[PDB]
Amino acid sequence: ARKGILGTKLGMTQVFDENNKVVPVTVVKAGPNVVTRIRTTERDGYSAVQLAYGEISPRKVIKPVAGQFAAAGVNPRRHVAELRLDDEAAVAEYEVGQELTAEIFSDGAYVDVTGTSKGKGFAGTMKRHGFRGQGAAHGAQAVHRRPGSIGGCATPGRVFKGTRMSGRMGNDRVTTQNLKVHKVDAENGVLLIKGAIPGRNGGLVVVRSAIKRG
Amino acid sequence: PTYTPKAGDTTRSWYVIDASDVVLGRLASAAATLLRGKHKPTFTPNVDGGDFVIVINADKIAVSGDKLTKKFAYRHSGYPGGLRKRTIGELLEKHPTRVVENAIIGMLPHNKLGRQIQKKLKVYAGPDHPHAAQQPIPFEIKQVAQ
Amino acid sequence: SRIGKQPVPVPSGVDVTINGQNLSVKGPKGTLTLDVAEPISVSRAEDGAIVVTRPDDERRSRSLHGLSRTLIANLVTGVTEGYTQKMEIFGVGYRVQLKGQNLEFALGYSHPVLIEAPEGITFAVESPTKFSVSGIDKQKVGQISAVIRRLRRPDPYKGKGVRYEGEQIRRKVGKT
Amino acid sequence: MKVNPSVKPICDKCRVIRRHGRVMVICSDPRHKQRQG
Amino acid sequence: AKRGRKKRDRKHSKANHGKRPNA
RNA sequence: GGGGAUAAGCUCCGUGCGUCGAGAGGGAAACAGCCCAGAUCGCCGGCUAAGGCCCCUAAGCGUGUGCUAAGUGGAAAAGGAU
RNA sequence: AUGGUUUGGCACCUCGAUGUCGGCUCGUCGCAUCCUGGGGCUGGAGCAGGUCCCAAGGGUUGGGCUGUUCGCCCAUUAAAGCGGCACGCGAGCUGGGUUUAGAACGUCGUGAGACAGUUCGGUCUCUAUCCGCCGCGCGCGUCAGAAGCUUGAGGAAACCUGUC
RNA sequence: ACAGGAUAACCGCUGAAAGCAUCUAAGCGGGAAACCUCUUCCAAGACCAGGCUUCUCACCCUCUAGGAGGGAUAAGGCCCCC
Repeated sequence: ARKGILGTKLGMTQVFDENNKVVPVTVVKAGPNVVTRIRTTERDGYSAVQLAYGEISPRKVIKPVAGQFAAAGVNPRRHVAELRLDDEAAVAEYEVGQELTAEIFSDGAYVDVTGTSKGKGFAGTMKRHGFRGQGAAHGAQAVHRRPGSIGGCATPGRVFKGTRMSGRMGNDRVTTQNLKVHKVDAENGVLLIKGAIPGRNGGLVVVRSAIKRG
Repeated sequence: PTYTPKAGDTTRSWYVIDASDVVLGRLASAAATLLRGKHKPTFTPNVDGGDFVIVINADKIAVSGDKLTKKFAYRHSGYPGGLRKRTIGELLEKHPTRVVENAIIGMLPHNKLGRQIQKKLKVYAGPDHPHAAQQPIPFEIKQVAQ
Repeated sequence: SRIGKQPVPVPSGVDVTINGQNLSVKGPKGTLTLDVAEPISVSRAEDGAIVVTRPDDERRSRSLHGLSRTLIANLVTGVTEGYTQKMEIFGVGYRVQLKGQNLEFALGYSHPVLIEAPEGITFAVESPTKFSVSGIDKQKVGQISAVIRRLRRPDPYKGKGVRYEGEQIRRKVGKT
Repeated sequence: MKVNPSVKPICDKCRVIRRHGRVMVICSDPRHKQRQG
Repeated sequence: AKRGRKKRDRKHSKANHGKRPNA
């Protein structure tokens, strides 16, 4: 009941419509994934499916992983993620081994992707959280970009967890939703998503039919 | 002088209680008595020497008054406005074990020994349990006349 | 008291199963249920009636005795005959019709409104502005009838909405 | 629903009752309807 | 307000016998 | 008893009245002035006061007869109410 | 009767230092609610309303004068909320005001000089030990040592509205 | 977001004590941006320290065999390197 697939971000570009509007489409290469394993309420207590994507030259894989792949019978791959489905409905259409291909979507289909964001390092408040800093003139003694106050005075006398501060933003799993789909290429195994999806070109995405619209 | 239990002294037992419409307070006081060990003559507060307890039919616990729906369990994350509360009915229909647990945990010392006692408390929402290979002794809550 | 002591008449094909306190009444219209509490005893008057009995004359008993009597009276009465409320749609260009079991209104909204028939009742329209609600369980009957009654927010100026057949509503004037 | 700590049977038909731990004055005249609280 | 009242009302306990210091 | 608003943990006087000051220990949830009681040192001895005996907390989910349905108990007024 | 925010009463801790009005930045909390949402009564025809009950999730503008808080005005808005936290926050910023020495006007004083009258000017010190908080590591543990995939207790973020 | 459960004010159905009457005392219902689920994130240091899996899944010498100690290892990881 929830069609998902794994892919690799490449970049972005433009294409045009019949009404001659322009759509900022992001490309994804959902190379044909493989089903390594399965998850059921008898074995594990939930309903899911486990996918695989990429290529390893056979000596870079480890022996536990090679066992996880040769027990299911199939060959090793780089990235192994896991969609979480609902029940036998969404399980009865999957089989161990089978090759998924991008045609499972159709133009107009609304999807939600997930990806690991880009990093920005040790970030201040004015980049994490969008604070008005402070003035640049009129007497400022060295506070041109740092936050301000942080609490009271002898009540509480503490700092109220989730108080917002500097630190590493970026490098987190992120979900981008309700993206339309403009074209599917079967020859090259490519999706032309609309919008603007998370991550750095050359990483890992996971696209799914959207909840609100599927 | 007075007797103090050594290491090779303890003798354990696995008791099992029914919660078939028993009153929560009675049940919990009994379990606290057993776990802490106020029913054996070998009692010493520095030692944990009580008895394991297994509670069943815990989803059959029935209380008095309007406590099912006027009484409010509370929590607090630690964050601001992170006080969140729940009735007792919602909490039974979510997970019944927690009501009886927390009830008992408030009838114990909140010290190191109490934490080391809570290990000796097993609770199950149904009538069953996997601890049959200890042959658990049924306990029937009784009141001694005088 | 004066009601809770009366025995209750019971005509011919009226099978009353006293399974302890739990009571259940069979007649040509159906086999209805009823339950009562532990305190009050349900004796069958063996002249062809049923009689309630209570140990104490305390508050709870005085309250609950008469209730049980009136309930079982309604119960046997329904399974003999039934209940059928009548309702009437006053208005301008308002109207009611039926679609099989389920009923359809025109009440000035921009979409029409319908109702799902519950299990134990049926609707019965006699004219587009006039219908009935025929059932057995008086609780259910008046429930659904009042749910209908509350669709239109009341308007005592011109006399629109739904009316119980003998509803003598109040009225005022907005002259200007 | 006039909410006041003082309610009374204004007219001859206002009946004073008690629902759910609140005193109420029911009457056919909705001007008269009221309760404690 | 609250604080003073709770003081002056804790005094009506049983082990104090109706009286406490600084009320 | 005065001043004050017959308010103040306010201020000023009385009192073979008290305690604290200079006074521990027990009870009061913690709490100099409240209740009990006035510590020569020791004991792995006993009886009691105030207070308290469901578990935390040693001692009674004590006995008997009635009330309470409000979680009153475990803050509160003028007034209202079958 | 409340609440304890207002002008005040007592003078109980602090004068071998508790840094004081307003503004900025940053919050978080209460509801005695400005809008949105549900609702009862009308001297409510309808559109707009008036008053009352429940309700805190979110949001709650930019500008002119004043050091000013408060306020008044302009132009919009769905709406332009009331208050607390050392009248929140100066080891976070300002320093216009007030409250050092200069100077002047009015009034008082014979005079030195003073005014909860005025007027122009006038140094804002500190390398964060501990708690706290945002992030990130080392170590050990979960009855053998390890590698992958993950369930979910429990916590957080988001939650606005308008015009045709 | 859509929808869903239990709800506040509120609207009620059936009905006594109290011959009628009454939303209630026994019961049954509808019902809000608030509440619990749903949405995105974290998370088994969640000490009830989880689960499904896979690989390795086997050596030696001492203290006088007391239980430890001390070596060389597999799977694997780390350091150095790009």
